Amino acid sequence: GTDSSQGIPQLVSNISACQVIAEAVRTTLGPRGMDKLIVDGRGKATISNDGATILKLLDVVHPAAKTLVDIAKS
Amino acid sequence: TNDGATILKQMQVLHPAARMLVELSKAQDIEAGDGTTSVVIIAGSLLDSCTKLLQKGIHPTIISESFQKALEKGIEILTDMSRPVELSDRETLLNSATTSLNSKVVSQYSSLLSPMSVNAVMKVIDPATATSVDLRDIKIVKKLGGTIDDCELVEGLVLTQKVSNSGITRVEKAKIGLIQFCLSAPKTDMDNQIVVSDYAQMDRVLREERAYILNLVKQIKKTGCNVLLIQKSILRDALSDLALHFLNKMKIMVIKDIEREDIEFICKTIGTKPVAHIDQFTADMLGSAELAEEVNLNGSGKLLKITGCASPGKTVTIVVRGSNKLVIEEAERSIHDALCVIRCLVKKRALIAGGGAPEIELALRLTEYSRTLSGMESYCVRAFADAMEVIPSTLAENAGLNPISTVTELRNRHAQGEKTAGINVRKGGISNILEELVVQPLLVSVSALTLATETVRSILKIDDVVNT
Amino acid sequence: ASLSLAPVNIFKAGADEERAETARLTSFIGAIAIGDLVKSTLGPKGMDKILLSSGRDASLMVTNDGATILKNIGVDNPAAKVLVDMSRVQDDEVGDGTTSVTVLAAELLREAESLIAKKIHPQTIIAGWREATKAAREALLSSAVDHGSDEVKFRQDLMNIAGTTLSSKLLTHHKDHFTKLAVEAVLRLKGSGNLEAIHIIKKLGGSLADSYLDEGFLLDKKIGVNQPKRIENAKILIANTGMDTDKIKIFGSRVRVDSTAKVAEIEHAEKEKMKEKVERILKHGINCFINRQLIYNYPEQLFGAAGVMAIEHADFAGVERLALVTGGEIASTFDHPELVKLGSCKLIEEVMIGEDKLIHFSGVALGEACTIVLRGATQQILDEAERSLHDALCVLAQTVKDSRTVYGGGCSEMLMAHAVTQLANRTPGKEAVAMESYAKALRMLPTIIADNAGYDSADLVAQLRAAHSEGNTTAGLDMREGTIGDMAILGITESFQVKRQVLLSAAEAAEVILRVDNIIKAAPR
Amino acid sequence: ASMGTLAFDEYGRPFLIIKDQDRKSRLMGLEALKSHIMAAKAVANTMRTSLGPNGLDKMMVDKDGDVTVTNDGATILSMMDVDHQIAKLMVELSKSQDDEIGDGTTGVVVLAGALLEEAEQLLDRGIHPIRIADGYEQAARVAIEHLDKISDSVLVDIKDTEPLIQTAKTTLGSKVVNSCHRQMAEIAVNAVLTVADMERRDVDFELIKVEGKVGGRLEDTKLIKGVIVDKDFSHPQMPKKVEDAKIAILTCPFEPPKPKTKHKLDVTSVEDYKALQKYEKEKFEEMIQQIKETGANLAICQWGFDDEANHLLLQNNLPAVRWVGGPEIELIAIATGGRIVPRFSELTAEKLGFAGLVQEISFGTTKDKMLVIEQCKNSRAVTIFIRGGNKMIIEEAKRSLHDALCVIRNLIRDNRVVYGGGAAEISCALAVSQEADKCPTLEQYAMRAFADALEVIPMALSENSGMNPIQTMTEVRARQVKEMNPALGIDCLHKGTNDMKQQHVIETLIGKKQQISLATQMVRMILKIDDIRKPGESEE
Amino acid sequence: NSGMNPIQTMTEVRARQVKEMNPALGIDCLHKGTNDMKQQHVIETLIGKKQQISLATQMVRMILKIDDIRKP
Ligand SMILES: Nc1ncnc2c1ncn2[C@@H]1O[C@H](COP(=O)(O)OP(=O)(O)O)[C@@H](O)[C@H]1O
Ligand SMILES: Nc1ncnc2c1ncn2[C@@H]1O[C@H](COP(=O)(O)OP(=O)(O)O)[C@@H](O)[C@H]1O
Ligand SMILES: Nc1ncnc2c1ncn2[C@@H]1O[C@H](COP(=O)(O)OP(=O)(O)O)[C@@H](O)[C@H]1O
Repeated sequence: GTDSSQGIPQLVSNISACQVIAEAVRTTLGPRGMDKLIVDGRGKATISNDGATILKLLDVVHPAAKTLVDIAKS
Repeated sequence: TNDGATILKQMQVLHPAARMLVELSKAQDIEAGDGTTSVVIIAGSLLDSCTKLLQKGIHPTIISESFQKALEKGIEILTDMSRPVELSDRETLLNSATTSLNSKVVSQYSSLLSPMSVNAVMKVIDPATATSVDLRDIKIVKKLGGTIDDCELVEGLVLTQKVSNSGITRVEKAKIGLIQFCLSAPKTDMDNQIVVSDYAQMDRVLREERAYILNLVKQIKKTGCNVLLIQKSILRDALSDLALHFLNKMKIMVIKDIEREDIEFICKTIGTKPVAHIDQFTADMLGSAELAEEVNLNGSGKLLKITGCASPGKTVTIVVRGSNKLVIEEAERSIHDALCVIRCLVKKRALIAGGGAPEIELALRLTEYSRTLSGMESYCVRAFADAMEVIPSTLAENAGLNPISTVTELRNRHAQGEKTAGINVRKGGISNILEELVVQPLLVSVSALTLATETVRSILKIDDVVNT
Repeated sequence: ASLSLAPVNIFKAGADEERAETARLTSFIGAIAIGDLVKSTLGPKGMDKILLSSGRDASLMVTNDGATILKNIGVDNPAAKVLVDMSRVQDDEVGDGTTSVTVLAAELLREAESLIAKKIHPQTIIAGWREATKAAREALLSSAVDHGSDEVKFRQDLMNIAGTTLSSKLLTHHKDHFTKLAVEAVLRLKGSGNLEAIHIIKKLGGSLADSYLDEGFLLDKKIGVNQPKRIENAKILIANTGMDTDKIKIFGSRVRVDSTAKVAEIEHAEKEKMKEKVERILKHGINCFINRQLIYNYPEQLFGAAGVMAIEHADFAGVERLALVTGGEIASTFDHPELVKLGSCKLIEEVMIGEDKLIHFSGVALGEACTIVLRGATQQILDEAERSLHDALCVLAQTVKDSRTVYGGGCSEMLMAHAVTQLANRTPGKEAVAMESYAKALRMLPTIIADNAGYDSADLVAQLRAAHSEGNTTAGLDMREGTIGDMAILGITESFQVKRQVLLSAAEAAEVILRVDNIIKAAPR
Repeated sequence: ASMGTLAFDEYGRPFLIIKDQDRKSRLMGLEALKSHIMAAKAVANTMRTSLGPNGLDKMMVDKDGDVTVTNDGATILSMMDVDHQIAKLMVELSKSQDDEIGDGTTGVVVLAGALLEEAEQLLDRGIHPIRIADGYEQAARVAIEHLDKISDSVLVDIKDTEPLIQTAKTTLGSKVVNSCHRQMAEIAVNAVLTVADMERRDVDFELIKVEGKVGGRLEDTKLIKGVIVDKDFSHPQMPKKVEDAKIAILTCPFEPPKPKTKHKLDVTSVEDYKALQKYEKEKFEEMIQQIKETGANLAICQWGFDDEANHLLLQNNLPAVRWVGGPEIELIAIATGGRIVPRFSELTAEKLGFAGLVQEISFGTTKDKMLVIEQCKNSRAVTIFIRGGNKMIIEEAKRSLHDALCVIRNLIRDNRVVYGGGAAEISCALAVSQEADKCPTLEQYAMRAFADALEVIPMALSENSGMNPIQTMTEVRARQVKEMNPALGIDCLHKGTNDMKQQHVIETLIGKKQQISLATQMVRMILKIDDIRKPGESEE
Repeated sequence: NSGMNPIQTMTEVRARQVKEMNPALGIDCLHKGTNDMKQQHVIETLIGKKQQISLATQMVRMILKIDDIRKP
C-alpha cells in the first residue's frame, strides 16, 4: 500500500490493481488465444485456455482484485 | 619433574614427528626402564646430522643402509667393550642402582635406597634363576610432605579410602573381610512397586527390612569377622546408615568404595576371595594378623597401614613422601628406575661404565670405520659418529665445562688405553668413573641405539605428509 | 553450444558448467593430481607416506602401499573418485599392483590430455587404446609361464614373489627370513584360501628382527580372580551367552510386592537360578571357558570355587579363529553338555613378553590359523610392517590359486611396450599415435620406478629394449646397482594374473574416464 | 520489460504496481517466449552430444555428490536442476518416450531443439506462433506418412533372435560396452527369453533384476538363471553349500511373539519366577521342534533369530539366514513357488519353495561373500550378473542392458521397424521439402523450418564423429534421389559404405513416429506459452 | 651443475694424486676420458686462484669478527 490515502490515490491504486489483474487474462480471449502456465506451488502447472479457469488459480491479494474476481465468478 | 619419560608423555605438539618421538621414548622406557632422555637426545643428534647430510643432494635411502651398518658396528663395539657380571654380585647391583638414582633428586638419598631397592627386588621376585621381573608386585603410596627418611619398606597392604566407620580405630589382630554385596535394602533384578494400602503393611516393610539386615549382620559375625570391606558401587549404595550402625554397635570396621581392580592383587597377596553371595560365607576369608595401625603424617594425609601377614605373596609396598607432588613423583620414579635397572641386570648380564665413555668410544670407533669405508657410506658414518658424540657434550655441559676439551681428552685417553674414562661430576673433571660406580648394563644403551636408528630410518624414507 | 559463453546461466547458487576443454582439463587435472599424490611408492625405493587425520582425532599412520592413501583421502575431482573406486576394486582383487594400476591410469589420462591438445578425437584414442591393450594382453600371455606342478620350482617362485612384494616395503632388511616365514604361514593352511584366519599381534619395543611366527595362537584377554591362574591340558568351550544378570526376555513381566521379604525371596531365586546355570555350564567337563560378554561377581566367584577359568571379552573374530584352529563349537544352550564338541589343545600358557600379560596357545589341534609376532619401536612402523605382511599373504594366496607368472621389474613392462610399439608402427592413422602414447606411458612407469632410486632411466630403458629385441625376454632391470641383467636370476617374479588384472583395470578406467566430455553440477550443500 | 514499469503516477505521487517491483523483471509476451526458447536452446545444445555411436558421454554430480557417467540421454537429463517449467516439460517428454519405447530419447530432445532453432528466427521475422504451430503439425503428419511408407518388418518371435541379436548389438554400439557386443546381446536375449509372455503381454521385470558386483573382467559378465542373495550364514562351522534345497518362508522372529497392546505381568514369588522361566524354555522348545518338523533345507528369516535359536539350528544342521529384506522374500517365493507363512501355526512341509542350487561366492580377499541361487526347475526369476573394473562401469553396464532389453521389448511388441542412422532422417527431410514445394506458400516457411529441424540428426551424428557434415548430407541426398532407400545415411563407424542396411542397424518404426509426434506436440505447446513469474529481488 | 657423483670422483682423484702428483688431476666435465687437464688444456693463471684463496680467507676472518646487530 503506497499512497493508499483516503480519496483519489486509493482509487488510482485500485485501478492499477484492476489493470494488473486484467493483464494475466488479457491474452486468452477467443478460441485461438494463447494459454497460460504459471507456477502454483508444488509444480502442478495447469494448461487451461479458458480465462475463468485461469481466474480460479490466481493469487489475488489487492481488494480491487478480489472485488473484480467475485464479479467474474458470479 | 626431571626424568623425561613423564615430561614427554605429558606435553604434546600434535606434529607426527613429535608424537612418534614420544612413542619412541615410551618404548625405550618399556623395554629397559631408563635412557628415554638418552635415546631421544640420540635421535635429535642423528637428525641434526641428517639435515646436513640431506642438503648435500644425497638420496635418503643409501643413507638408511649406511645408518644400518653404523648401528650394527656400534652394537658390536658396545658388546665387545662391556664386561659381564654375576647374579651373586650384590656390589654390582648396588653400583647400578646408585648410578640410576644419581640422575634424580634423591641422588644423595642413594646409600639407603639402593640396598632398599635390591632387597625389595629379592623379596618380590625369584631370588635367582629367573628371566623376567614383575613390576606389578610393588605398589607405591605417594604422600605429600615428609622426607625420604620417612619412606618405609612395608610388606602388607594399605587402604587409601577413608574409614566410613568413624570412631573405630586400631582393631587389634584385625581380620580383613572383603564383601561385594551392597549393604542396603534388598532389591530384585526386576522392577518392583511397593504398594501400601494399610498402616500395618508399611510397618511390616521396614520391620522386615530391619530383620533381614540384622540376620545379615548375624551371619557376617557367624565366622567372627571384625573388619569389613565393601566394593565401590554407584548404582546402589555400597554402605547404608542402618548397616553401618548395626556393624558399629558390635564393633566391625567398615570401609567402602574399594576398587575392583585391587581385588586380584589382594587375592594374589593374601588370598581373601571376594564374596558375592551371603550363603557362601565360609572360613577361608581370614588368616593370621600382625599389625594394623592408622598412621598419620603430621596431619598431612590420612592412611590405613596394615602390615604383616602369614605366608603372603611376593608383593610389597612403598610409601613415598615429599613436600610437593613433583618431588614425590621424582622419588617414586627413581625407585621404579632402580627396579627396572635390576630387571635389566636379570637378563643379558653385560655391564659397561657409562658417563659418556661408551659414547666417546662409539664415536671414535665409528670414525675409524668411516675412514676404512668409501663412498657416501663413509660420509654418512662420519655424520653418525658426530651425532652420537652429543651425549658426552651434554654430560660435559650442564656444568659450564668445555665440551671440545672434554671430548678430545676422552678420545686421547681411550687411544692410550683408558677406554673407561668418563666425566667425574663430584671432582668436576675428566677421569675414569669406574671408581665412581657409574656403570650401566648392555641392554639399555643397546636398546636406545637400536630404537633411535630404527626411528631415524623410519622418518628417513618420507616424501610428503597429507591429512584426511 | 556451451553455457560458458551464454546470455544466461541456467543454474542455482554454486552450480556451473564450463567449456568442454576446460571441463576435461579440470577432471583430468584432478585425476593426475591424485595420481602423483599416490606416486613415489613404486619400486623397492618407494618413499613412505604419513596418513594423518586432519580432525581432532589426529590419527597418524605410515604406509608404503598407496591403496591405504586411496581408501582414506578426501575427494574433490569426480574422476579422482572413479580412480579410487577402481583402485579399491583392484585392491580387493589382489593385494599388489593397486598403486601400479592407479599410476598407469593417471599417466594414461595425462597423455590423453596431451594428445587431445595434439588435436585428436577421444573416440580415436579409445579405439587405438583398445587395439594396444589387446596387443599387450596377447604379448603378456605369450610370455606367461606357469611352474606350479614342480614343487621345488613352486617354492622358489613363492620365494621370488614374496621377496618382490617385500622389496617395495622397508622390510627388505629381513626380506629373506620374513619371506620363508610367510611362505610357511600360507602353506600352514593346507591349501585353504582364507586370510582372516592368519592373525597378528603388536608389541611395543624391541628390534624388527625379533619378529617371528607362532604356530599356535596368541591371546590377550585377562583371567579372573578367584579361579586358578594356570591350568593346562584342558578343554575349551566357546559360548554365545550374555552371562550377565540373566533375566526373563518377556517385556510385559513386572514385580508387584507389598514388603521386602518377597523382594529378598526374588533375589534369592535369581541367585539360585544363576547357580543352576553355573552348574549346567560346569556339567560340560570344562576348565578353560570362553565367553563373549561380561561376567559378573557371582558367576566368577562360583567359577573360582569350582576351579574353572572363564575367559570373557572374546570377540567374534577371536572365537572364529579359535574355533578354526582348535575345532571348538560355539554354543548358546547349555542343557546338553555332551552334544557340543569341546576344543582340544596341547599346551596353554600365559607368557610375559614386554610389560603385559598375554595368554599363549601351543600345540593347536587343527592348526588352521597362523599367529605372527611383530616387534617395533613405534606403532607406525608396526602397522606398516603388518600391512606389508598382509599384502605378502594376499599375493602368496593369489600365486597359490594360479601359478602363471611373468618377469616383472620393468621386464614384462618392456615386453608390453615393445609389442605395442611394433603394432603402432605397423598400423597407420591417429589410432597408432594414441596407442603409441599408451606405449610411452607404459615405458615411463618403470622409468619413474627406477628414478625413485635416483638412478638413470634412458640408458637402462634403451638397453633393455635392445636386449628384448634380440630376444632377451627374461632380461630385467636390477635395482641392486641400477643395472640390467637376467630378471629371473635376480629372484624377482610377478604373477601373470595380477599383471593382466592391472592392465585390464587401467584400460577400462582410462576408457570410461576419457569418454567424459563436459562437467555439469547440481546445487552443492 | 525490466525492473517493473516506470510511471510514478502522473501528478508526482509515488506509484505502486506489483509487490517487490523495485527489482522485479516482469516477463510477458514475445520476450518471454525468447527467454523460454533460449533456455530450451541451452538444454538441447548441452544434451545433444550423446547422439550416435561416436557420441560422447556426459557426467553429472548430483546434489548428494554422487557422480553419474551416462550415454542414454533420458537418464542423462533425468537428474537435471530444472528451473523453468519448459525444461520440466521436456523432462516429461523424455520420460514419456523412454517408458513408451526406451530408445531414441535423445532424438526427441535434439529434434525439438532444432525445431525451436528455426522457430526463433521465424519469430524474429515477426510471425505469430499459431500459423507456425499449424504448419509444424502439417509437417509432422507428412513425416509420419513418409515413415509409414518406408517401413520394413521382419520376424521377432522367441524362436529366432538373430535379428534381435543384431539390433541389440547396434543399440549397444553407442554405449561403451560395445567391446563384447555379441556376448552382451546373447546374454540379454537369453535373460529376456528365460521368462516371457509371447501373447502381447508384459514380461515380468520385477523378476528380472540387473545386478552385479565390481571386480573381474568385463567379458566375465554372465547370466544367472536364478536369485542372488546378499546375506551369508551366521556360523563358521555351518555348511556353506547345500543342493536341492527347500525354501522355508518365515515372516516371524524366532522369539515368542509379544502382545500388541500394552500389557503387565505380575511376577511376585519364587514360584512365579521359576514358572515364567520354564514357560519361556518350553516355548523355545516348541518353536524349535515346529521349525524342525517341516524338515526344510534352507530357512529364510525376515526378523532373524537370537543366539539360542542359532545354536539350535546349528545342532539340527538346518541351514538358515537372518534379516532378509521383504522384496527379496517376495522374489525368492515367486521364483521357488513358495507360499506365505505367517508363523509356526501355518508352518508345514507342503508350503515350501524349491531352490535348485545354492552356493557361496568368493571374490578374493574381501571377507564379504554372497549367496547365489539357481538351477530351479520352475525358476520364474532370472538375473544377469555383470563384472567391471569399478562401480561406474558397472552402472553403465546396468543401463546399457536396460536399454537393450527395452529395445527387445519394443521389438516383441511389434515387428514394424525401420533403419536409423540419419538415413530415415534424410528421407523425412526429403519428404518435408517435397511438401513445402507442393503446398500453400505462407506456411512453407514453417515447412522448411521443420525440414531443417529434422536435418539436425545427421548434423549431430557427423559433428560427434568429425566428418564433414554438409558434403555427406548433399551426397546422400543426391543418392537417395537416385534410389529411394531408408538405408542410405551416415557411416559413423567409418565402415566405408553408406548402405545402412548392410551394417545391420534396426530400430522400431513406432519409436520414430512417436518421436516425431511427441517433438511436434511439445514444440507446438511451447510456442503458445508466454507467461512466467519471477521475483528477481537479487537477495544478498 | 652436471650430475656426476661427488664422492667416488673425490676418491678416484686423490687415489690418482697419491699415485702421482700433477696440478691437473681433476674432474672430466665433458667426458674427455681422462681427469688430466693438461690433455684437455684447462689452463688458468696461478695469481687469480692465489688471490681467490687469500681474499676468501681474510674476508671470512673479518666477517667472523662481527657479532652485533641493533636494527630499530
Ligand atoms: N656420578 C656420575 N657421574 C657422571 N655421570 C653420571 C653419574 N651418575 C649418573 N651419570 C650418568 O647419567 C645418566 C642418566 O641416564 P638415565 O637414568 O637414562 O637418564 P633419565 O633418568 O633422565 O632417563 C647415566 O647414563 C650415567 O651415565
Ligand atoms: N626387486 C624389484 N625390482 C624391480 N621392481 C620391483 C621389485 N620389487 C617390487 N617391484 C615393483 O614395485 C612395485 C611396488 O609394489 P607395492 O608398492 O608393494 O604395491 P604396488 O604394486 O601397488 O605399487 C610392484 O608392483 C613391483 O612390480
Ligand atoms: N552403427 C551406427 N551407425 C550410424 N548411426 C547409428 C548406428 N547405431 C545407432 N545409430 C544412430 O544413433 C542414434 C542414437 O542411438 P543411441 O545413442 O544408441 O540411443 P538413443 O537413440 O536413445 O540416443 C540412433 O537414433 C541411431 O539411429
